[PDB]
Amino acid sequence: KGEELFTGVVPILVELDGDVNGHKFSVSGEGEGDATYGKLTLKFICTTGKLPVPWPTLVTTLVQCFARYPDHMKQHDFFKSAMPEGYVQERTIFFKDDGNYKTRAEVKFEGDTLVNRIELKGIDFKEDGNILGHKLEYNYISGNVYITADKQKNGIKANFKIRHNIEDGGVQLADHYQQNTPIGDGPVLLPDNHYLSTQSALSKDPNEKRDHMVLLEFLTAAGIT
Ligand SMILES: [Mg+2]
Repeated sequence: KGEELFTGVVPILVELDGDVNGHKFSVSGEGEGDATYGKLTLKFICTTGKLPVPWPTLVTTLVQCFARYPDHMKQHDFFKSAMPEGYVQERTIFFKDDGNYKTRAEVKFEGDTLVNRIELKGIDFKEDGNILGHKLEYNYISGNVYITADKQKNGIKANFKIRHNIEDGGVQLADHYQQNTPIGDGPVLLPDNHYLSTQSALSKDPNEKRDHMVLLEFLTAAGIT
């Protein structure tokens, strides 16, 4: 039933409040999603001035309900099944040899618009590390989101590793642990193990002088034959 909500282009709003090593900031995002093609187009603006962390570190936090699930896998799409009431998405993201983000989001429809409201807390970051030192490249992120059922919470868990390109040539690893639980009381689709193949392309609006990120992203479910 929630799947019916994604047959066309859906407007998206993202609102994030964050606190990382003593710096509070906010991000607002707007765009649209077309789950038929697993396609997201989003623009994010830091509304408090300059972002105190690199934009690439926020991509995964800033709507997996827009994934393209192949027809033969549609019974494994937890995310859309929870709609319109939505789900809570929580993560801990461990930046190797550095701090961590803990995030909590509610993803739900407000009328015809899919809304992602997030709070983020970052702690134990190194002042001269890759994150607070702004040493990460701005280009591309990709990975496989490995999803498994969480029957006890009528939801899912997921885990994945992001390799953030460092300006010197190296890698900043970000290990993601994820839990999603439905907001509503109704049945959801509890999936077999599978993954979301995700590719995010980061760019800038040449005319935009606010601190911002333009994102073109594709997300496709896979791993069931
Ligand atoms: Mg490189």
